[PDB]
Amino acid sequence: MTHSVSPIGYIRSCFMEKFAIPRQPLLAPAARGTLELLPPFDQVEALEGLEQVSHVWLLFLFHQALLKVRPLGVFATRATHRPNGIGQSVVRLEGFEAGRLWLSGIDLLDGTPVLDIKPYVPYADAVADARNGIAPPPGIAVEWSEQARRQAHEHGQRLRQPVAELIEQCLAQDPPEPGRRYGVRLWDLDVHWHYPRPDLIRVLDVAG
Amino acid sequence: FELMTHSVSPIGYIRSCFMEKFAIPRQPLLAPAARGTLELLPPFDQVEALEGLEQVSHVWLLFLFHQAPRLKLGVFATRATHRPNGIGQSVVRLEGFEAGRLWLSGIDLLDGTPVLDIKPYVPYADAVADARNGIADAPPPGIAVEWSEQARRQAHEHGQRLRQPVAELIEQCLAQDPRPEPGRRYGVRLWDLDVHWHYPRPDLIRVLDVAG
Ligand SMILES: Nc1ncnc2c1ncn2[C@@H]1O[C@H](CSCC[C@H](N)C(=O)O)[C@@H](O)[C@H]1O
Ligand SMILES: Nc1ncnc2c1ncn2[C@@H]1O[C@H](CSCC[C@H](N)C(=O)O)[C@@H](O)[C@H]1O
Repeated sequence: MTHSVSPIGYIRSCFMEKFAIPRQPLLAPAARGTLELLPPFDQVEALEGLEQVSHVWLLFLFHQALLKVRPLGVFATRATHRPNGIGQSVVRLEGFEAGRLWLSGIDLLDGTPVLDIKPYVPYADAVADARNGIAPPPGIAVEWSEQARRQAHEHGQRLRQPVAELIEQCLAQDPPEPGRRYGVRLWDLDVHWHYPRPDLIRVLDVAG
Repeated sequence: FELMTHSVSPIGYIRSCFMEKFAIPRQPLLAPAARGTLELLPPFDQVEALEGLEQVSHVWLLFLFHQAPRLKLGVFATRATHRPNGIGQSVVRLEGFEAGRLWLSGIDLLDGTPVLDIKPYVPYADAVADARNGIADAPPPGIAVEWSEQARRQAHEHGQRLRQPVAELIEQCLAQDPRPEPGRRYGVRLWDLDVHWHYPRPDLIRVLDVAG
């Protein structure tokens, strides 16, 4: 049996690469994006009622995932290389209009094709008795060079995004060598940082 | 300007107590007797693909609504079964597994459901404590259930024959109130059984008969 699916829309995302995408995205509220809905579902009628829903599940295609074991069985993990290649994420819904959802705390790559939107239903989706021994790091302290703080603010005004907060929230989640400069792309920016101490990240510069 | 298309195929099929949509409990995880298996098709029937699930109590299943608009109120504000791309998402309790079989508890899946994916439930990522949903179906309040001596005898006899908790499943689905009328007869199919009941009072279900 084969079943054909097609995207209802595509993600526009802060994240351009898989590296600094936080392992706990709901602790990164500055990780924002939009879901641009495709012409059939771009009518506000398809969204009515979501004004009373804070979080939504997105089923999507791992389009940048280019598999039965993972060095752990594939079905015991959330690996991106898996049969049928469908991902599942719960993100916070900040608002919506005809043909667009505003999202926060996302873990989705830019351009991600979305297959479905489901409202998060707490009594059904939040399993209090759930345990998982296979499944997080506490988080590293983040410090700013004075130059980078000014640059994050300027680009935050230009992009109308919480750039400084996003940089801090992704670096704090431990995306190892002293002296070496590291980098990541966020929106249209290149962010550089280093490890002055093994337990401290310092943001060097924000360019774009 | 052309629509992207992606082909998916089942990794396996669900074998389920439930044969019809009626009386499937609204809160399936409070119905541990709602049991079923996922029969995995090759090459996904190898024990290697399951290693580690011994440490995971609950799993997500992505599946096809194989038993078949935007108005439903909006389709994306609901968990309706008729939806674009026709993919369902349920979290079930994982009781155990072997090569090519998962034992599931608290399912809400129809028999024969084609499953597309298995994901481990990850509490820090999947359990949103601050989540709110006003448009959701409120969890069922609960109705009282009483048994005819005949129906309880048959339910336990069929429970031994089927080697399933038939009586427990009956009680757990009826206690969540499938939904009036007083002289009308209602039923639900469980495995190969037909269970019959009625409402002697508006707040009381009486199980009448179990046939099969
Ligand atoms: N469109 C995409 N294609 C491939 N990988 C993606 C992707 N979008 C996000 N990812 C990856 O998904 C990784 C975390 S897991 C995200 C998938 C989903 N949360 C699930 O549990 O199924 C992210 O860190 C990122 O590396
Ligand atoms: N295989 C199937 N095909 C069509 N409907 C199904 C089905 N399996 C279960 N259902 C229906 O799905 C209802 C549960 S709600 C929808 C399924 C899933 N929990 C989700 O949230 O996406 C069941 O009570 C039954 O009415």
